[PDB]
Amino acid sequence: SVVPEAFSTPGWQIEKKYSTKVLLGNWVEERGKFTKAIDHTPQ
Amino acid sequence: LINPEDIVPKEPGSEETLRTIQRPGDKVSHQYKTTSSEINCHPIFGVPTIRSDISAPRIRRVSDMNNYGDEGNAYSLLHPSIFSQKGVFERDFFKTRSKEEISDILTNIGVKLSKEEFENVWNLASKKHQVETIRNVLDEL
Amino acid sequence: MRECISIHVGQAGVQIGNACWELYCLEHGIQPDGQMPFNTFFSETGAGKHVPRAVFVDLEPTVIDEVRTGTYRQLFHPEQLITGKEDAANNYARGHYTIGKEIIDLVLDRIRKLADQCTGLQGFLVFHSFGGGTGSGFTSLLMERLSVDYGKKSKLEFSIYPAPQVSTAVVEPYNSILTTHTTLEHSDCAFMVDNEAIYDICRRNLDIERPTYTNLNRLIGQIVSSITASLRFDGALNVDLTEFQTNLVPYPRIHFPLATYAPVISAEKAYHEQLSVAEITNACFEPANQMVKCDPRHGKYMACCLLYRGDVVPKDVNAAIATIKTKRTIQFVDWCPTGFKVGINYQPPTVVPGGDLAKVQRAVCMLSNTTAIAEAWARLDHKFDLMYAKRAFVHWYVGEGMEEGEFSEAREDMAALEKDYEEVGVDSV
Amino acid sequence: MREIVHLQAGQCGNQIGAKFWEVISDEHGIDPTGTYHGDSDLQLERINVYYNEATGGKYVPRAVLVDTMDSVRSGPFGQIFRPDNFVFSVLDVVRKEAESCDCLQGFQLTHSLGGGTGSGMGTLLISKIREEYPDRIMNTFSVVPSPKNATLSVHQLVENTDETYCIDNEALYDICFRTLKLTTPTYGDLNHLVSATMSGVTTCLRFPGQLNADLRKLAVNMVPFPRLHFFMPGFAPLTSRGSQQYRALTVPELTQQMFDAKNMMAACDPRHGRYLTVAAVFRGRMSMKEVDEQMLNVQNKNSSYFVEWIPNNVKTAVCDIPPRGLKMSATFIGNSTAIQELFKRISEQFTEAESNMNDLVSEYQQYQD
Amino acid sequence: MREIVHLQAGQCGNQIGAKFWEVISDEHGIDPTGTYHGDSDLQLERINVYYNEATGGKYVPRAVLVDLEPGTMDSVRSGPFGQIFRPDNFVFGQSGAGNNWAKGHYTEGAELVDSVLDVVRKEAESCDCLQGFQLTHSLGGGTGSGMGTLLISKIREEYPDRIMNTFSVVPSPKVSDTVVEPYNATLSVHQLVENTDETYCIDNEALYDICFRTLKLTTPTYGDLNHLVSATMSGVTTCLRFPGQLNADLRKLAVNMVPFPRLHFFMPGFAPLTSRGSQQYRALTVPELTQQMFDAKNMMAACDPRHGRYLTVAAVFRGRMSMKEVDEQMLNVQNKNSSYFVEWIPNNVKTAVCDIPPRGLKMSATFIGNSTAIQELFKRISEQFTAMFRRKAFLHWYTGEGMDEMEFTEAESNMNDLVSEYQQYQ
Repeated sequence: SVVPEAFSTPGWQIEKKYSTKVLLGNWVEERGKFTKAIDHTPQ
Repeated sequence: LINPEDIVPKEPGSEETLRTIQRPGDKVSHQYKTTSSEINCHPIFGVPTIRSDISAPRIRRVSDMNNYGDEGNAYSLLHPSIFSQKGVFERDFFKTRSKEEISDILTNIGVKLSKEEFENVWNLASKKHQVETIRNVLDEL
Repeated sequence: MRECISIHVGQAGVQIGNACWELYCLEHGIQPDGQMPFNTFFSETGAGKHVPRAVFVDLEPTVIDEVRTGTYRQLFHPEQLITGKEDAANNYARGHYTIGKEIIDLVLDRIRKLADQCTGLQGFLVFHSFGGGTGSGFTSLLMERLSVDYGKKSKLEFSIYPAPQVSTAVVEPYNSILTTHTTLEHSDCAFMVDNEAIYDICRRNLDIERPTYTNLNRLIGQIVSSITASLRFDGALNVDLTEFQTNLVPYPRIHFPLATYAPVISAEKAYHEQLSVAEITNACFEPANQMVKCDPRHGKYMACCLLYRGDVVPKDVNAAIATIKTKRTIQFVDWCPTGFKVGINYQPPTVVPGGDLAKVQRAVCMLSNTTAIAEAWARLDHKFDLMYAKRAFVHWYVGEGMEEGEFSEAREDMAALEKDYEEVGVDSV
Repeated sequence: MREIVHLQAGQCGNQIGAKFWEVISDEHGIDPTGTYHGDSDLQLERINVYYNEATGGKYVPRAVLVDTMDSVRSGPFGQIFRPDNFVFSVLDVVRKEAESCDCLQGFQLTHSLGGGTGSGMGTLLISKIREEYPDRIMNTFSVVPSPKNATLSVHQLVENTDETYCIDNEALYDICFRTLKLTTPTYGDLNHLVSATMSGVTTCLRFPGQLNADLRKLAVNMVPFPRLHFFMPGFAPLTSRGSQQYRALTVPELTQQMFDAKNMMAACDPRHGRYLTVAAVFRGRMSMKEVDEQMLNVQNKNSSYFVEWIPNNVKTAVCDIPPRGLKMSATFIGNSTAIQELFKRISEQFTEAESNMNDLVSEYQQYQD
Repeated sequence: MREIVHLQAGQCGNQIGAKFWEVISDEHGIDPTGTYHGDSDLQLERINVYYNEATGGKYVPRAVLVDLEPGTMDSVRSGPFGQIFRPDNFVFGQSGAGNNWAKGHYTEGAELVDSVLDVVRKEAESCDCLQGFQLTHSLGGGTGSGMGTLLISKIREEYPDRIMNTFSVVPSPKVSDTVVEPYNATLSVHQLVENTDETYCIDNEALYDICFRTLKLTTPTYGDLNHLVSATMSGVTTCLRFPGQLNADLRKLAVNMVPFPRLHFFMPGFAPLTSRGSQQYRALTVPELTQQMFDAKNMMAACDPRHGRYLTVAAVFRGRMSMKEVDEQMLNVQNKNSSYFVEWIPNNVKTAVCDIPPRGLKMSATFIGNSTAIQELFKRISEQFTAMFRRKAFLHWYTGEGMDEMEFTEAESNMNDLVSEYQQYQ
């Protein structure tokens, strides 16, 4: 049984690629830089 | 010899690139702001339902139907304080009396007070206010 | 925790949804980014954010894209903002058959993902209209796919009714009469607005000449906030969301009531004259203040549901209700001697900042199921008859899958709806 | 998400499509060497509709020049083009760009209906594209000869495209002498005015307006029956060097000059005409009770002349982005009975094609009745 | 006290493990010039599991880095962490490995005893205690199935008692690099059965798939592809290395998951995976990690787990966690999905807990799974063998360096007999 997908997750088919300023396929997740922040090791 | 600012490039949150120059008579930012994109403390008017802002009249007309408040809750009419049973009320509490009036109140209500204690009680009551005030200051201090 | 799902579908429902989530956010302490320095509409994540319960599905790219670049972009889940590729072109077989069929597997999971998160869910708040290929045809896709799954649940849709004298669409009455073909089966409260009356309410009371569309999204915004105040604010006389299917609809195809909101006023008239409880409900019934284009004097009221708000006292309400029901002008129906229904809450009428309204202490929202809207159904199939006689404009609806076998089948069903204001309007003995 | 393939076929179409690309490039902020200028963020959001980009800020159109070409590249904006598709093969280049495209909707072919290159090669190439992409809309802007060749040409074209625009130079000349007081009609001015009339209806495809209607919706709205599709353009807020300070600008004012008979692109007669479908596309920041009230008020002033047995005889569209310079502008487009006179003159000027033209004239007659 | 020996070999294993000795670096807070910087003293008491000592507080890893080329040791020293690795244990080969498993296994069979065996016995005997032996070879190359996989049968000849744990990189046909992958990978899984008890399986299509469906990054390099495995390898020893609630180790993960001596081919996973744009909108709690854990899209060996019943299923956990719901959703998923577990075995789930969450997280749950649909990996790599063997096409590279035709037939004659056990007990 297959499970649902959104638009432009896999890219196993070959697509043309734009700079992410142009509002194209899979723009938002590459617009946002991945963020992390830690303070120390807890007890 | 270069500017201190060199921008990111990719629209997504990039490797550096220079700031692109906007040529003269080609700045459309101040003119092309969509109202939808644009879409993307005060005094209070009317009457209150209690009419506490207007002063209360001394002798009421018969035709008086306005809401003043002096008529308290039905619980305060069914189990009144002895003041309300004796006919004295909260405007007689909150009225501005005199120094001689409070001095006559002190030695005749059953409280023996020093002169410095009376001056301190008046000072604490005036500090508590922006009888109830005198009784509250005497009870607290 | 009497929550609802608030979809905004089509173009004519999403700019109101811009103004809808303004009014919920400003009501509470929630900022545009969702950080509070509410549980009906908002899901809260423990970082400090609040997330509303609203999916913004439309085929048109730019009106969703103006939100993701807008000032409210830090509010929603960015997988709720769902867009297809090409618009439905005001064609029923494009917004329900050829492009709308591509996006129904996704939005079956998205109403399921939100409802698995909610605890005490009580229904839906879809926002559509009655003319759109993607506004009126496509809301009958998101309706029949839920009653097969969710079934018995309270659905409240706010649908811009096609006006008597103005419109902007052209091939509109071909699928408006197809919208009602299934929403009789599966809608339980389908509220309606003509914008033509709000064009003239602004011209008489509000000291407004040249009103935009941004002013009408705020007044439609209040009516949604008037009906949803009894979920987020406890009152003296609550009205909850399963109670609307026993108050209002008396026979299972008479579920189309009106709406208005009385003390619409500017800042120079409200200063001059007061506002009691016995006159804001007198201002409800006057023919110059209903928000839908209609004249109520030819109509007998069936069941009002007066929603009060703010600083009201319940003897002042019942003093006013007996003054009005003795009036010789406004007529009622004999087999409903009950008639009215009140709702009193302790939360005031809100105000948007930078708006045109005044700070009024009391404001009401009467939601009158009436008689008089039947003669506005005399014109909506009279319009349908003439185009369909010569087969005009059919050459495109047959382009994308639909045939002639349904267009007459819908007309008799809207003919049978006009009859059901005559079996019940002609009184027994 | 709408897409466009633009082909300049025949000489007059070549020089009008050159001005087309110049007009869209100045409205989108690209230096003719190809670099992007990004003063506002709305310029690049839907450049995917008409363009594909290159490495280093360069952009290049989706346009094929097939038939002059050295003169065009020597002209103002020649350097933007792809020098590999200057075909003079057409099947290979049209599948190349249409296969690199994602989801296709429509085609902009600039030609004429009066000559040996714009007509025969136009009909051949529209056949050669409709045999390849049967689910698109061919906006084929055209020039027909003055009523004071086409019968060979049109009788596959009326089957295929349904989006042609055929009134011409006599009306253009009289517009220039009367409503502009423009002393010397140069060819470039008429190319400019036709090109702005092209660009007026391409803002619902590129910008977020208010009442967003794309080309397929325009097709469904305008065309009642599958053979009544020749349309009438016009651009409203045009005036002279003097009369600007004497005129005012409002939606009721531009309504006057979008239904002005002296402004429309027609050497025709609306006093003998009856509009089946009207669309008025507005650009700017304008209130909309003014739009809808003025719409149905100017429909109220003429009950006879807008068509009977249709309740709403008009349609409005509006976008949030005006032209360059002008605070607001309008473009009126119509589908009237005021157009068969050109057919009558061009038919009074093979034989089954003439019979099919007589069929189309009788089609107008039997539907006006 | 229970020290772990990691054997990194190949062009693979010196660029897969080059990410593996980075999450060991920050979860113990190790600077890239040797010394420890930090404040919390929980993570230097068990520093000796991975980090030997010297003078001046300097910690070098117990590491083996071998290749038959000099190629990749000019790259692992060229990274940010290259000064950390030990100077002598880069064991060189001046020639090239050259794609074949014939050059490394028998021609360089006598070379590896001086090369790797004399560094291991120098090292592994010198520790105050030992636990096991963990090697990462590429099946489809020349050094990993050359030098490395002979050593898997060499140290195991010396010490039979310990535990072998091979994160093995089996290739896939869709994303391919070399056309003779039935000639270097089929010729090593016959050796893995006798000599490696805990045998994982890593693919190269399912790893891109995870960075397409889940993390949504559009052009993934190898470095982003190698932290979804480098979090896995560090995340399985989270109880041999830190305190907690219910500690487990590499015998306690093998008793539960190996019912039979040849039914021992696992497949991995890793729970808390969510995209680059919706970080804060997802609430990382217990029932969402276990919903990520079990589905087909998350699991790192490119197989569909629905066609084959799990015989046994393991897990691990970290982070300040309440036990009740952790033990409760794994009561449901055995019960609701009785179709996708076998009968005849009462329990099928193992859980183990730690105390510290990883760097920048709050919870984590590495997944290890023995399913009987790993034969899907081992039918496609034998489907293409004898469909190529009948033309004998690329045999003329293998009769010229010292192996016969007759050992070629036996490596697939037992490959089916592996699959003949998974199919019977299905």
